[PDB]
Amino acid sequence: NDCIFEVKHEGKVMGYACLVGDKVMKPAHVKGTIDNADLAKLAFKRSSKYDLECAQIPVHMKSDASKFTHEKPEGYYNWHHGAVQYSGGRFTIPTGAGKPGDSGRPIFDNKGRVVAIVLGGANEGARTALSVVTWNKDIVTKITPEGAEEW
Amino acid sequence: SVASFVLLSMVGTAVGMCVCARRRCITPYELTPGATVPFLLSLLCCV
Amino acid sequence: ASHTTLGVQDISTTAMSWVQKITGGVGLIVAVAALILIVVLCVSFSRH
Repeated sequence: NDCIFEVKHEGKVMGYACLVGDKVMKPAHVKGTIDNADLAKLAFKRSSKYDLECAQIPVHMKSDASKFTHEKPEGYYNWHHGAVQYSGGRFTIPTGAGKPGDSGRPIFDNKGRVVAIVLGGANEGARTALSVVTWNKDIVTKITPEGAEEW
Repeated sequence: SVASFVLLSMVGTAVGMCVCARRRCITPYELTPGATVPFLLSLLCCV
Repeated sequence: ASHTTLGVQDISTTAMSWVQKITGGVGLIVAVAALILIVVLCVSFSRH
């Protein structure tokens, strides 16, 4: 509700930026500027290996940060538009849920802890597979299924 | 005069390449939330 | 004169000795730098 922000370019909404841990994250392929005045002035570092950008969170905004975790046991998880299924190392969404322009939304655990950031997905008849940015102890990885297209 | 210029160019290239390697070695650790850089790299390599 | 002229390759033994040392020291510094780049670039590529 408070931890997500809108990104606008020429009056159009292209994506969202999420405030997790002690950093501010945004997918790198999304154009535009950040709505909040204070965050707009920070300097970012880019890396085209992972399509990500990050920076350090200013002090007086620290109360709004979400929590995070790194364990991913099998089960059910939630996001804005319903439930998501994790089994076999992939994220499953019933087809038709999600349309382009909805990138940058977090995926939450059962207790509300953030586990992944979604950018795009692949097309299949009954169920769809996603491309996400996840992490582990002290590294970052990118999982991409065959034939995925950017949202 | 010509030989002196060339030798100054070659030493310059050695410094430039070391700079490039430092960036790619440390970049992943700056994007993971809650991560701490290991001591050896933090001080000695890709410093 | 009763002898021929000199060419570019005819220099003293001591002068040639100093040329080898200065050129070799520079070449070593470049090679070590190139070795560092290859290992870091290779390990980065396979890790992903």
